[PDB]
Amino acid sequence: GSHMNPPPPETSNPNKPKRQTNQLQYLLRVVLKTLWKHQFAWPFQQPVDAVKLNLPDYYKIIKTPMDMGTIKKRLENNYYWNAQECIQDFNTMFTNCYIYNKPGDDIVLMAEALEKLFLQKINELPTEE
Repeated sequence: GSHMNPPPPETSNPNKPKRQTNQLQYLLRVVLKTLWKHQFAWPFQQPVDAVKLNLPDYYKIIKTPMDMGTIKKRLENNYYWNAQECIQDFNTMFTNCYIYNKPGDDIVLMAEALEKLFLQKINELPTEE
């Protein structure tokens, strides 16, 4: 873990109130599960390692990083209070990709495939009970 990469997003903080909701359970069991196993998931399964990729400007451009490895930790370690927080994390991850990369770059096509799946699943996010 290089000093030239930022610290990853917070995934543990006892002072932040936590809750299980049926919607968060769906995000873990249906949404994350579906996206994680996708053929195009691998660039998104951990924070962008700008040193290893030789992208020294990455964290100059992307000031709100997010990735599915972080989201998986947040879901598995009950970090969230509600589904909107987690949906926002997914949307941040996609937008980072679209902002940093050229349209039509392979990673953008990969992100777009995952986002299409994401949208289908979120359209079916259950009513909160």
